[PDB]
Amino acid sequence: MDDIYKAAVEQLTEEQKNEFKAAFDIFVLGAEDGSISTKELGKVMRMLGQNPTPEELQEMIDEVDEDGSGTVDFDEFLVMMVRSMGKSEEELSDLFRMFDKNADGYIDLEELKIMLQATGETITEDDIEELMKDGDKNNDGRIDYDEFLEFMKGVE
Amino acid sequence: REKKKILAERRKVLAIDHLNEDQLREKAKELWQSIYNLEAEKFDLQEKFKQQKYEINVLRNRINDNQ
Amino acid sequence: SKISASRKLQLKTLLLQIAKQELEREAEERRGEKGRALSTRAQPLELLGFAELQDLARQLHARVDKVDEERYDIEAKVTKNITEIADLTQKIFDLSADAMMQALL
Ligand SMILES: [Ca+2]
Ligand SMILES: [Ca+2]
Ligand SMILES: [Ca+2]
Repeated sequence: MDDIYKAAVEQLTEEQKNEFKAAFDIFVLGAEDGSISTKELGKVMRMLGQNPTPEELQEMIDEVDEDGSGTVDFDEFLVMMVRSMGKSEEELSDLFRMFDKNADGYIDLEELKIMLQATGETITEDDIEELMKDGDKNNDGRIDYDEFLEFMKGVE
Repeated sequence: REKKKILAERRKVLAIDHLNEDQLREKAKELWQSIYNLEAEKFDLQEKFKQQKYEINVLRNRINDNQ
Repeated sequence: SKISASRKLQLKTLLLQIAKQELEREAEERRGEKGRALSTRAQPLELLGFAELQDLARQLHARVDKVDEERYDIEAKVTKNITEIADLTQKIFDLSADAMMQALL
């Protein structure tokens, strides 16, 4: 569910990234490290018609703290913004059978490559590589039903 | 000579062996309609049985690997 | 990563985009498979002799009593599969922004 937000971050118009940087620079008005700590996220949340706790405040900082410095910087702030802007499990099961062509109950690399070529789009050696090691989260050359669910989180 | 066998075959006689040739016309029709509809239910029940053997097998794979 | 996550997501979306189409294609195949299995198993009616028209209506009546038993036997198999599927599934389960942008800028 993570690398679905970085895509939305990547496809932000530079006119959207401008408004966010502008709104981010008001956010951090008067912070030492120039970043959203708990004071900054505190004010703008309680003044946004809310009132979260100091503990509950950090779990929004740490939900997008890919730095660990308790402060949401601008790049983490874009991920925080796109997080608040999929496919049902019962429906993903019906499609899991379409991949598993030999009907064994797993999705090996060959079944993935056949679907990729059937997309009509030009597949590369590196598209196939990154996708398989993204879905196969224990490196057994195959994607069982439980991983395929994690693989298709939020995919339209 | 079975009691439940003689009575079973009598269901035809009580329902068919007694009346009109013009009603037998429009009664043999509805008798085929019932078979076709049941033959359709039997096709779909067979197809769902195929899909469940896949559903069950995928579960047997998951229950094993997740242990 | 060797590729952008924006492409990674664009490819994932196109994989389901055709897997859906293979499913609907599979449904159309199964629709044609049924009609063929129905013209074989349910040869439509056509006419007769009022006497020996009856022994077919008798034969149809006997067919219904057998067809529905065959339909029951396959149904009870689907029924027991539902019980095991739900039993098997039970075993494995154990193992704001836009409101902020306006109130800021
Ligand atoms: Ca940080
Ligand atoms: Ca397979
Ligand atoms: Ca795996």
